[PDB]
Amino acid sequence: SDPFKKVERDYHNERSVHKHFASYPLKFWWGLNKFETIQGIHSILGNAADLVVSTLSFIPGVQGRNNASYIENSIRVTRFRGFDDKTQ
Amino acid sequence: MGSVWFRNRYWWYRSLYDDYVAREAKLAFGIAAFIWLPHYYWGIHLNRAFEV
Amino acid sequence: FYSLFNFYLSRIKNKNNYLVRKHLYTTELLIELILFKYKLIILKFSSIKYILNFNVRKFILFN
Amino acid sequence: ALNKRNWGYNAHYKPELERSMKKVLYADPNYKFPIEWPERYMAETKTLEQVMDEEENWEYYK
Amino acid sequence: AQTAHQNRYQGGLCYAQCNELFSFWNPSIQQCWKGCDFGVGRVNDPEGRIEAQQMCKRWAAELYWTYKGELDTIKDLRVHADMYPTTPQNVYRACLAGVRRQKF
Amino acid sequence: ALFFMANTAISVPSVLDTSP
Amino acid sequence: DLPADYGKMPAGYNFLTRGKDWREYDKDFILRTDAVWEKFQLEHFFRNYM
Amino acid sequence: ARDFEYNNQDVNQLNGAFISLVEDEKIGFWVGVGGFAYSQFIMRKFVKSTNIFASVTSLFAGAALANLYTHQSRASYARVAARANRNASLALNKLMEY
Amino acid sequence: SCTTRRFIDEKEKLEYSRGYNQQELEASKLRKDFVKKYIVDFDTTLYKTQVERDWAYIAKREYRYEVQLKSIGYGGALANAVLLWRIYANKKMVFWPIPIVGALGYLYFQPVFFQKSNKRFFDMCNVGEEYYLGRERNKILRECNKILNVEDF
Amino acid sequence: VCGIYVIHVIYNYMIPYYWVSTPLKNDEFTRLRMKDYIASTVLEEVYGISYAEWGWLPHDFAYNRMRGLAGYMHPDDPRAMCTSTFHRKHKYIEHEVEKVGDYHHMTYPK
Amino acid sequence: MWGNLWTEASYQLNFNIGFSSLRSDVLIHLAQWQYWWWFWFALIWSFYYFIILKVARFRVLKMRPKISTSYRPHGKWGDFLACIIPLIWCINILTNSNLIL
Amino acid sequence: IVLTWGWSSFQIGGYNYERFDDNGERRNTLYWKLSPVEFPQSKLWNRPS
Amino acid sequence: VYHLFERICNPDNFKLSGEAARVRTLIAAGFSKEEAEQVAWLQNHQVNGKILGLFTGGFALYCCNNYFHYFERYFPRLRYQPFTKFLAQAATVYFFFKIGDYYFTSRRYGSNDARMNGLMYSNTYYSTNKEALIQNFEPLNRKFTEEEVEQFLRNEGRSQEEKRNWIYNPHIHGSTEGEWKADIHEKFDSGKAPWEREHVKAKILETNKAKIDAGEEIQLKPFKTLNHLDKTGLLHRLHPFIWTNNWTLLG
Amino acid sequence: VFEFLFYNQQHKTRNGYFINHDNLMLASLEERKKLIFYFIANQVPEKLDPVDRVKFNEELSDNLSTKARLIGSLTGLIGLVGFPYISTRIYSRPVLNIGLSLLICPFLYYVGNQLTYSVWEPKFIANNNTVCELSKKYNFTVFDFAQAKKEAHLKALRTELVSDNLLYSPGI
Ligand SMILES: CCCCCCCCCCCCCCCCCC(=O)OC[C@H](COP(=O)([O-])OCC(O)COP(=O)([O-])OC[C@@H](COC(=O)CCCCCCCCCCCCCCCCC)OC(=O)CCCCCCCCCCCCCCCCC)OC(=O)CCCCCCCCCCCCCCCCC
Ligand SMILES: CCCCCCCCCCCCCCCCCC(=O)OC[C@H](COP(=O)([O-])OCC(O)COP(=O)([O-])OC[C@@H](COC(=O)CCCCCCCCCCCCCCCCC)OC(=O)CCCCCCCCCCCCCCCCC)OC(=O)CCCCCCCCCCCCCCCCC
Ligand SMILES: CCCCCCCCCCCCCCCCCC(=O)OC[C@H](COP(=O)([O-])OCC(O)COP(=O)([O-])OC[C@@H](COC(=O)CCCCCCCCCCCCCCCCC)OC(=O)CCCCCCCCCCCCCCCCC)OC(=O)CCCCCCCCCCCCCCCCC
Ligand SMILES: CCCCCCCCCCCCCCCCCC(=O)OC[C@H](COP(=O)([O-])OCC[N+](C)(C)C)OC(=O)CCCCCCCCCCCCCCCCC
Ligand SMILES: CCCCCCCCCCCCCCCCCC(=O)OC[C@H](COP(=O)([O-])OCC[N+](C)(C)C)OC(=O)CCCCCCCCCCCCCCCCC
Ligand SMILES: COC1=C(OC)C(=O)C(C/C=C(\C)CC/C=C(\C)CC/C=C(\C)CC/C=C(/C)CC/C=C(/C)CC/C=C(\C)CC/C=C(\C)CCC=C(C)C)=C(C)C1=O
Ligand SMILES: CCCCCCCCCCCCCCCCCC(=O)OC[C@H](COP(=O)(O)OCCN)OC(=O)CCCCCCCCCCCCCCCCC
Ligand SMILES: CCCCCCCCCCCCCCCCCC(=O)OC[C@H](COP(=O)(O)OCCN)OC(=O)CCCCCCCCCCCCCCCCC
Ligand SMILES: CCCCCCCCCCCCCCCCCC(=O)OC[C@H](COP(=O)(O)OCCN)OC(=O)CCCCCCCCCCCCCCCCC
Repeated sequence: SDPFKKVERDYHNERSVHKHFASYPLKFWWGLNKFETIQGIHSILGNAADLVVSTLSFIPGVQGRNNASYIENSIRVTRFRGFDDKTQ
Repeated sequence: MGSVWFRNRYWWYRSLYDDYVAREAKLAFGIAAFIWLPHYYWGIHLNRAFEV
Repeated sequence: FYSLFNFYLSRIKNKNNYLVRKHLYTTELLIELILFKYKLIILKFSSIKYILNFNVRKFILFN
Repeated sequence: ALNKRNWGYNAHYKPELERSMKKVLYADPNYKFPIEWPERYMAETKTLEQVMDEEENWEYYK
Repeated sequence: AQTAHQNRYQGGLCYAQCNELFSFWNPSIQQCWKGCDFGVGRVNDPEGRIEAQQMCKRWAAELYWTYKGELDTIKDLRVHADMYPTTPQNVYRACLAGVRRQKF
Repeated sequence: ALFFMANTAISVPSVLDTSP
Repeated sequence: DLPADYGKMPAGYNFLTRGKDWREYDKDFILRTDAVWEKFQLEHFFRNYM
Repeated sequence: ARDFEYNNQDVNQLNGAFISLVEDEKIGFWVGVGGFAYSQFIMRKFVKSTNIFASVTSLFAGAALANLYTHQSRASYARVAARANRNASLALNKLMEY
Repeated sequence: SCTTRRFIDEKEKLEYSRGYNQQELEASKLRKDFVKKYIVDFDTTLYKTQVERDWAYIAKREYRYEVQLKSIGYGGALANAVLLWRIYANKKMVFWPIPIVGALGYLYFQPVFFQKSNKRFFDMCNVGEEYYLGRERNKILRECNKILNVEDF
Repeated sequence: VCGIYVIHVIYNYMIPYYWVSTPLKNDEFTRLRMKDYIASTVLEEVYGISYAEWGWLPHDFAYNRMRGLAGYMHPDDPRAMCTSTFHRKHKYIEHEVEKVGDYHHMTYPK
Repeated sequence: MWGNLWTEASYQLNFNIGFSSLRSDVLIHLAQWQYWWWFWFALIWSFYYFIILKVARFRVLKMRPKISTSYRPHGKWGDFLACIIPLIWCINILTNSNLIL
Repeated sequence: IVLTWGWSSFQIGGYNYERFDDNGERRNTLYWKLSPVEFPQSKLWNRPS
Repeated sequence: VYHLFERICNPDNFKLSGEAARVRTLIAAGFSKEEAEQVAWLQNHQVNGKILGLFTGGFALYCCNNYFHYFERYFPRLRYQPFTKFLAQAATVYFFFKIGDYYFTSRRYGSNDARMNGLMYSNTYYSTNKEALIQNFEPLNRKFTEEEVEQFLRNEGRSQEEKRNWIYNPHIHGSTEGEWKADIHEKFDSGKAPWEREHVKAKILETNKAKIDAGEEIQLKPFKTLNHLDKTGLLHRLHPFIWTNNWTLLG
Repeated sequence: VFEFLFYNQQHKTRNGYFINHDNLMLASLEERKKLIFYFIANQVPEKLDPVDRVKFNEELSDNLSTKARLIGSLTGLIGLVGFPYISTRIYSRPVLNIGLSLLICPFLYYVGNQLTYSVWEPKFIANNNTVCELSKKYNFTVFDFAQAKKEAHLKALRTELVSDNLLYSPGI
């Protein structure tokens, strides 16, 4: 493992190739977030998972989302805000 | 290349020399496409030597 | 490794016996593949406008 | 501004060492070079005695 | 040959002004072009103009053998059509004329 | 002429000074 | 802060470094790993050329 | 220590948009669940199709219904946030330019 | 420099025929890893200084000619031998052995040529301590010198 | 083509030769240079430096640049005036001069 | 031989075929131009080889003579078309010569 | 006779000369960087000079 | 239903979309107007090759789809396996895509000549911009100090159109008038950046000692993308195309 | 038929890459500091000391990154279920089965990873003691956030540009 080496900054490591050819056909599905339908599907699935977690939160060590918190609501709501596939 | 660009190929053949060598002229391309590689590579080496 | 193992298992099962009811998921996948092949043939031999008109009429009739 | 170039004029020494005294002397606006750059490439007119007297009477600006 | 442009047309209005100032057979046009190049980006600055004049002095000194004080004691700095770059004074005058003609 | 030499060895760099 | 006369030649200054410590100038220059080879090549070339 | 202060007008507009968007998101999630249930019920009762196809159609119908319900607040918040981000970026660039 | 190149190539051939011990193999592995990381698998044009860019590209081109092209040639020879064998066996033209056998030959012959010429590639990257590439090269050289109990340029 | 070339050669070299045949009291040098400019500045032996890279390699190009600057340093040279400037970089690749006009001497290109 | 500095520039042998020396820039340019002169003859050489082969093979009375019924020539601009190659030769010669001059 | 030998002989000869004779380099020289370069064969001996 | 009608009948839907979308997105991201334009130009140049390759492949398939059927004479696999024909068509499309990508993104180094710069004969502008960006890009690995933050806050009203008239009030500035004037001139009039001050640099080093001990260089100056990106190429001393420009660069 | 297919899109809806000034405007002081620190740590770790980088990376791997990878792997295995999808005793269609698996499994992995992020990232940001303590320690500002945003976008651009030539790239 040794995460320290990865954390270490290096000119060559920073300017080297991080994404190879094999990853593109395996990760091109992430561009579907452009579609409002896909965004809605993902939001519905996330909300359902949050509801399940809240219902099962009675067990120790598991805490569901609290609607009072601003950070949780903001992060859940603005995840797909301003999404643009053209800009890297 | 050459006569094919003209819509009057008979005129193309007549107006230059009134002679027909098209068969050889068009069969020479295949040989010319590879006869030059050794000279080209040796010239690249010689140009690099001159640059050094 | 997984592909080789699964191909071996499928070949062994097919060689041994084939008169066993399969899972609904696999059956539906095969049905969908056959339907997709037929739809490809229909699209190849039919016009997009005709397909769209037929689908719209069928949807209106269903409603 | 893009096409502006020095064209080799007044290309005196540019110190690179941090502690070189030139790096401060040239920064000092009130610094007088031994001779103006245009005159640095022109023939001398004063006699040897006159040049020696001028150099002896020369005083550093500081 | 010693200018900053492959051909005189690449240079701006300063080259045309130099051509007008000097006769077609007078090689002072090259010195005027050198003055134009020196004045590029400096005429519009009070210090830049003085720097361009000093550059002209240095250029004349490097082109021809010269003594100290000759360029300062030049009587007339004006240039006429038939002035040739045969002396440091003439070279300096042509370079100054080019700097003056330089606009930007 | 245009490409009479047919190639230029731009890779060959100016040899770097190595004196101490 | 500077003494306000930085760069002035001290009166009677002599251009002698007989007892100067050169260890303080080590960090001001860089020598490549082949410094000895370069020195020998320089000596050989100078002897055989000059 | 002092820190960059955002425009109060933009802050208030974003607060209103965010409140509306949260309320929408919740109601639209419920509407999407209901639409998925209704689409599944219709498909399994009147439509001759495979279970996988029916479930996919129901999921897409529910997602489309939720998006239709929540588009207004989502679009309003998106435009307001884009304008606010542009203004903040321009101000910070003007401050830090050197 | 043709004489120098011939001498270096012959020295590398003689060393390869001689063989390597544990320390020499460790040093060669370090050199090969450094070369692969900083030259072969890195775009030389992304370096800071023009001088280091040019020298890194010179080292990369020398590595290409002395390793990649040579391995391609040897793998092509092996694949052509296999192609002749299969053509004789089947009494017909076959196209499968060319790509697969050529790739296998290249994979087999790249390590041996890289080991043969590892020191030359490592030395050609000695731009100088004033640059990042030269500093990393010097660090690896110090490590190799410590391993080998000797001093090298 | 030959006739046009010969006509140009005549206009530049033959007819002007007869304009001056005796010492001139006023502007003798000016008139002599006027008649000599048309003949000594013909583009045939002046043009070409603009495309010098066709024959000059980068290092050779820099060496020939410095050589040409030294050769044409003389201010009194209409041929130098009409010649293309040497103060430029090789179009393919430059190894010596990084920027044009950034020198340590107004004459030497380095 | 100026000391250990060998100033001799020509080391040609009894059967030298090239230039006496190649240290001079002029001679280097001439040698490069001469070497690249012969590089631009591939198509012409191949065409002439094919012409010679065909003439030696089929143009004899024994194999395949052809009835030449043409009375008079009708070419008008074939000379212009063919003289492009000597035009290129002249352009290259002028370029190299002027660059050296 | 006509094409392949004429277009490959000189290059083959130069390649072999570089291989087996160091392109006629005179050794005992110092600092190759400062030393002049002994060019490979460049004059076509097979072509009529 | 009113919002749905608005969405359907918005005139922006009929209005053709422009290229300003990338600039607006980059401005929202944080890039300045000029930086946004440069980055948008770079991205558009990178993607134009792929778009053109896709269009070319589609057009080739549309015009010459019968070539796949004709090839069945030599490759009956196409005739007896439609899947093979589909894979061949996809491979042809990808081939056109890759050709376009090579044309518009590959280095394809060429000479810096005004006579042909910008003709796309060589990808010189894109290559130089990419190389400069990748070489000179180094994220600011610091935390903006209190002095830098205060100077940024104080730079609200600064403008180069007219110099501010600085007035010394002893009761709110302290120190002496001359020292205050010198400090103000250094901070604002001189244009010196806050991180270039000696005490600011010393504080940065003291605060980032841990990074220095680890061996990481501290970048005093934040990266300025507009100082390395120039679609026109004037920054990199690339000669503009002669026929589209009325001026020349020395080089 | 546009960028969303061949360009990089997996970094835009994860690791707080979508955080901008709009969230900070409504956030309180502590929430703003936490959000800014999270964005900086995820996008530009260079601003943090090595110890902080290691600690934050460990926490992120424990909570969001590796958890989402595991969930995506589980979904991908669910997709793998039933392999080979179409086959018989005569032919097995290995190429078709491989194509179907390669098309289906990564999509399920993406769905699972996006679900995990959407569910847990807000909770991780809001209720992580390590993130709270580190945000309090560093106390980043809006200027720092803007610089980090620009640097993250430039890093994404550099990553896209570097992979331009994955097959052939001499260099000169
Ligand atoms: C059983 C299966 C098992 C499978 C197992 C294996 C599985 C393996 C894993 C597989 C995983 C797959 C995962 C991904 C799958 C899903 C992907 C996905 O989400 O994709 C769906 C994707 C999701 O859509 P979205 O991006 O979320 O929608 C955005 C919203 O609408 C938001 O839009 P907006 O509001 O911001 O603005 C647009 C506005 C609408 O405002 C407008 O009018 C916009 C007009 C734009 C300009 C149009 C120009 C037309 C002229 C020609 C083109 C000119 C050039 C410029 C074009 C620019 C681009 C438009 O939209 C509305 O508000 C409409 C109301 C919404 C409800 C109605 C929905 C209707 C359908 C959507 C499209 C409607 C278009 C209407 C156009 C106008 C008609 C009068 O849907 C589409 O791509 C659109 C629908 C399909 C279109 C097909 C067209 C085919 C070609 C037709 C050619 C012939 C006609 C050409 C002219 C047009 C007709 C006249
Ligand atoms: C002593 C002995 C040794 C020697 C010692 C040394 C002696 C030194 C002596 C020095 C003497 C100095 C003077 C030398 C010159 C003397 C000349 C003389 O006396 O004879 C007069 C002689 C008389 O003329 P000629 O040479 O007989 O004229 C015949 C033509 O040259 C021939 O052309 P043509 O058009 O008449 O016929 C050919 C044409 C006729 O054929 C046709 O029907 C044209 C067909 C065009 C379309 C092809 C593609 C179709 C595809 C269909 C679909 C397929 C299925 C689907 C597959 C899809 C997927 C694969 O087809 C072609 O081959 C042209 C194809 C185009 C090439 C470029 C294509 C690039 C793209 C690739 C396309 C094809 C491949 C891809 C396929 C698909 C891939 C997806 O030459 C002259 O007139 C004067 C020559 C002066 C020199 C300059 C001339 C410049 C003008 C152009 C001509 C250049 C060539 C000829 C030069 C001469 C030498 C060869
Ligand atoms: C998409 C963007 C759009 C933007 C907006 C545009 C808006 C419209 C504006 C349009 C304005 C017009 C622009 C035109 C530009 C043209 C190119 C240009 O600027 O070149 C100038 C060119 C500068 O090129 P350079 O000197 O080589 O400098 C390097 C370049 O700067 C740069 O070099 P490099 O570093 O890139 O590469 C180095 C080297 C590397 O490359 C090579 O080595 C390549 C070598 C082979 C040549 C290229 C491939 C050829 C393939 C075979 C032919 C085609 C095959 C397919 C078709 C079948 C053909 C049979 O390349 C060269 O050697 C270049 C030599 C020039 C020729 C090759 C250039 C490509 C030609 C493409 C032609 C097809 C496209 C359409 C036509 C052209 C565009 C309108 O200037 C000259 O050379 C002219 C000097 C003239 C001196 C005075 C001459 C006096 C007359 C003496 C002879 C009299 C003869 C009388 C005969 C009478 C007989 C009776
Ligand atoms: C019918 C179409 C007409 C087209 C218009 C052009 C042709 C006009 C009639 C022929 C005369 C052309 C003279 C051009 C040059 C005039 C100026 C001059 O001599 O000096 C410039 C140059 C000399 O330049 P220079 O070196 O003296 O430069 C002067 C400037 N300084 C001193 C600063 C350097 O002339 C030459 O170099 C002449 C070389 C000989 C060949 C000239 C060929 C010209 C082009 C081909 C013409 C073909 C005509 C065919 C007609 C019949 C068929 C249609
Ligand atoms: C229509 C008529 C047109 C005529 C056009 C004019 C033609 C002029 C050229 C004629 C060439 C004739 C052939 C010469 C072959 C010379 C081979 C040689 O020594 O190598 C040179 C070249 C010289 O290269 P090198 O490496 O040996 O030495 C170079 C010189 N040093 C080392 C000093 C730098 O070598 C090769 O080409 C090597 C491969 C040769 C392979 C072919 C060998 C053929 C042997 C002769 C033929 C077979 C014997 C029986 C023939 C029976 C005939 C009936
Ligand atoms: C691309 O390839 C090409 C080239 O590249 C190599 C070219 O260079 C070229 C250019 C080449 C040319 C233009 C041609 C150059 C010339 C060539 C090839 C010919 C050279 C020929 C020779 C050197 C041989 C000379 C011939 C001879 C007969 C010489 C004598 C030899 C022999 C064995 C006979 C000796 C006999 C005697 C001296 C006489 C004794 C007998 C008697 C007196 C008779 C007594 C009588 C009785 C009855 C007894 C071309 C065309 C080319 O295509
Ligand atoms: C993603 C993984 C899952 C598997 C999918 C893999 C996709 C790989 C990449 C794309 C492959 C494209 C090729 C697909 C198979 C072949 C399609 C085809 O038939 O194309 C040829 C066809 C010719 O037309 P034809 O119907 O024969 O008319 C004859 C008239 N006498 O002409 C056509 O019909 C045109 C075909 C165009 C193909 C795309 C070209 C790129 C640009 C597309 C722009 C947008 C087109 C929108 C079309 C909407 C249609 C409703
Ligand atoms: C692939 C199809 C093969 C067809 C063979 C039969 C026809 C022969 C006639 C000539 C055909 C030439 C086809 C050239 C296609 C080039 C495609 C291309 O440019 O692909 C991209 C590739 C590298 O690009 P990449 O790093 O992957 O990423 C994109 C870069 N922005 O770009 C490059 O590699 C850079 C450009 C290289 C161009 C080379 C052209 C000449 C190749 C001659 C090879 C001869 C030997 C081949 C084997 C025997 C064939 C009989
Ligand atoms: C109009 C609708 C369609 C519009 C889009 C058309 C796109 C045409 C280009 C090929 C598309 C292949 C399928 C979709 C892939 C999506 C992801 C993608 O394209 O990834 C990028 C990569 C090519 O990019 P590259 O330029 O090489 O990398 C540069 C990195 N800086 O991608 C690849 O390398 C993947 C393709 C490699 C070549 C494959 C050729 C044969 C086809 C195989 C398809 C996959 C197998 C499907 C099998 C089951 C379904 C039939």
